[PDB]
Amino acid sequence: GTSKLKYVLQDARFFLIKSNNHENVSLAKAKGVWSTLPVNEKKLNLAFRSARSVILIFSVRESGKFQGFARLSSESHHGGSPIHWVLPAGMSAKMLGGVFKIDWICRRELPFTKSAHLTNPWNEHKPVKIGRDGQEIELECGTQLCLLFPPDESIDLYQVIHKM
Ligand SMILES: C[C@H]1CO[C@H](c2ccccc2Cl)CN1
Repeated sequence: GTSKLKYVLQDARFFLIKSNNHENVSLAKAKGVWSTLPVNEKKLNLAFRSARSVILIFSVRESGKFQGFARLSSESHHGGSPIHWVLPAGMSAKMLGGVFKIDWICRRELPFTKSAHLTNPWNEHKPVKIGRDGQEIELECGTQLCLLFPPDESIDLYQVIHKM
């Protein structure tokens, strides 16, 4: 069913996360973590304190799809187990902010062709697939986008609900 999913998404905030490569999304799906550059780190920490649920919707650049979505379970923190992210050639792990813990809500893909009817008022009413990494997605658009994903029957949202 979709009822527990709708409960988790009620009054949530939503952010578009754009990844350079599938390997980092796979790492995030396996380890339940994400890390971003400091400008987006500050935005996500502010959002985590502001709303009952903060949802990250992931898309790998050039894939034509979203790869799933997850809920922040923590603000960012430093000093944990290091994460072997794939970095751009000139970059170092020291440029990153902290690590956010995340709980996956759906690890299934959604092609952009299925979201063409959804536009984001916070990005000039452009199709929701369009946006820089960290772009906030307005509540109604974000809720409908998450509801378009195929159900992920491997995930039990009972555990997600207890952290709220
Ligand atoms: C999952 C993380 C992995 O590191 C990326 C990065 C690190 C340092 C400089 C530039 C970038 Cl894009 C961002 N996404």
